[PDB]
Amino acid sequence: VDTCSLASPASVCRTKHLHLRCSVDFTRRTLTGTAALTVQSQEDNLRSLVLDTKDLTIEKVVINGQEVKYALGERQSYKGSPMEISLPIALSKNQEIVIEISFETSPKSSALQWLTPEQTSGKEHPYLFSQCQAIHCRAILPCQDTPSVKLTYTAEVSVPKELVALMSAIRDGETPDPEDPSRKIYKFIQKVPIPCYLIALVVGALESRQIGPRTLVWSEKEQVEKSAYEFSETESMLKIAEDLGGPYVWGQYDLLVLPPSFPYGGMENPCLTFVTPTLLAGDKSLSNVIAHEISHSWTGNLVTNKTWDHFWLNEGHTVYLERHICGRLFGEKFRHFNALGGWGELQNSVKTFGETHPFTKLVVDLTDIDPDVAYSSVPYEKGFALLFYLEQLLGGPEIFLGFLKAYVEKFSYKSITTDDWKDFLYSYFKDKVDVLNQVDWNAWLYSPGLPPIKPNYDMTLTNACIALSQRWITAKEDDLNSFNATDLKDLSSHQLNEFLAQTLQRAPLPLGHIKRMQEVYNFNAINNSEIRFRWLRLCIQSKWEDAIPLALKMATEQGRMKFTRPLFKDLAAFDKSHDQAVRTYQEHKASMHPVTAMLVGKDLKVD
Ligand SMILES: COc1ccc(-c2nnn(CCN)n2)cc1
Ligand SMILES: [Yb+3]
Ligand SMILES: [Yb+3]
Ligand SMILES: [Zn+2]
Repeated sequence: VDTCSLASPASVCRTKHLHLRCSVDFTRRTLTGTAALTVQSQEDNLRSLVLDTKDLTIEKVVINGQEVKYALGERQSYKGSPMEISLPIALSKNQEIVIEISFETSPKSSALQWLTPEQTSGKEHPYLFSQCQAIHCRAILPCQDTPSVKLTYTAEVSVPKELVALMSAIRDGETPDPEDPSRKIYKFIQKVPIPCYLIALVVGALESRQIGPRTLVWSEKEQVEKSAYEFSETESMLKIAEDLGGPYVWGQYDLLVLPPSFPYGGMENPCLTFVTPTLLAGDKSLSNVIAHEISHSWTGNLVTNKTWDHFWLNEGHTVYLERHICGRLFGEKFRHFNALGGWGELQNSVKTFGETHPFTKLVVDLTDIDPDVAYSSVPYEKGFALLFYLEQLLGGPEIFLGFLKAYVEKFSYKSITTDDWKDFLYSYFKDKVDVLNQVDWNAWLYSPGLPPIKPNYDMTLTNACIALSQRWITAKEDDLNSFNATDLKDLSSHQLNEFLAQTLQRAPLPLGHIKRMQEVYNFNAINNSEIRFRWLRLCIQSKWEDAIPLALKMATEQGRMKFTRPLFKDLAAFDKSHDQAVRTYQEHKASMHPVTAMLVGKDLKVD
């Protein structure tokens, strides 16, 4: 049972295809059109079905060229409103029909962000982007909004002629709109069945540059050059991922670099990964996000979680594959460094929620929980830790990668649960069941807190980070003179980030220590978003008033939730900046991404 959906489940009926014909109106901030759903009955004598909707205006429902009766139920908070459709003729098992729904979105759709020209790089044209994961596809179009149903899709999108539309699909041409010469129609085809959270749309003043045989980078003109360089390793990563997961089935692998309010680091939209512009560090150091998004082309997009309670299947296996890609490119010591860093992020998430919090369980129960509120590093890192522990228990990376490839092959184009995964793990490792039976499954899968066992990690690249962090933590006023810019000479950007992560775990540090750190290391000059974020959190938690305008600027100039949420929270927790944090949120709220605005509001206790 998918407890996040109000629609008829997959056991009743299944959407096989969506044909979307829509028009984008920037003056009204609406998407208007028709969603033609090809539905297959799974039951005898089926006479009605229910779809998910959220803030949608429905004009009519057409089946067999005639209008049919439908009713929208009372709204169920974040789940939206169920839409019951009365079928004109009872359907037998396996019978298929086409249901054409004429709809319009609300300007406040939780799936969309409408940007004014002032919010874009070019300053001349507006911009629109979607973000359906987890349950926001229902805020764009009526659908069975559950990852347990997979469908193909075709779409025709009408937009003002000066703008470009892209979707999570293969581009199928453009023409002037035959109904309006001031507009263009962009066509799309997604021939591989996908869960509806993978439907995505962007409309804006977009330009492209080729960076690989199957990859274009898309962004506004101002970011194209920097993006092509930042993501130049994409093809090399795709070749490694194919070797690990089997064929890349999606055709194209394009990248879209969104405006700064994009709420996540990346979104694995098929054929067109969406990325935050905060990855544009200038040195490719944040490329693991591309490796992660590429990996989802197997773990998440091909093999999908049946319900959001099993989201760790998507994230845990993706982080596992991402870390193998980075390990192939940079070495096994680097894979262990990143894996150990991940354990640290898990420690942080567990400490933030509390060790008994239900959101720290690997398999969660999302009954009456908004998925956006439960979202965290837990499914990524606790999921990764489980797989890394199993890799060590089962004979190493080569052996465990054999399982990963077989798992992807077994469940391709399907939606599965934790029980399906565990059953297959036991089947594949039938000769190692004695070892598998030693795993504390109840603790790993269903208990809150840190996992019961911590994997073994090579420390080579981590040692220098820990040693420098410990020197600062144990330093007294008379030791401050010993620190110098030379302390960092042999540290990579990754190691500088880990040094800050280690130090931040012990924050606050004395104000004089943080002032000395700026004096000798000049961290204020670093633009790398990950390093800058950790440095500013360290400054604010250590009560440095000079950091207040820097932290407020980072929190608002970009909108990646990983950065924006903890920055606003740290600023609200610092007495000197509390009022400024609340006022800044109130002033920016109306122009923020709808999900980010909701979450920052909840974090700040501002309604
Ligand atoms: C289970 O609840 C949730 C809520 C939000 C998300 C989400 N949106 N974007 N991302 C990053 C790309 N996969 N994740 C996922 C799951
Ligand atoms: Yb074609
Ligand atoms: Yb001393
Ligand atoms: Zn992911």
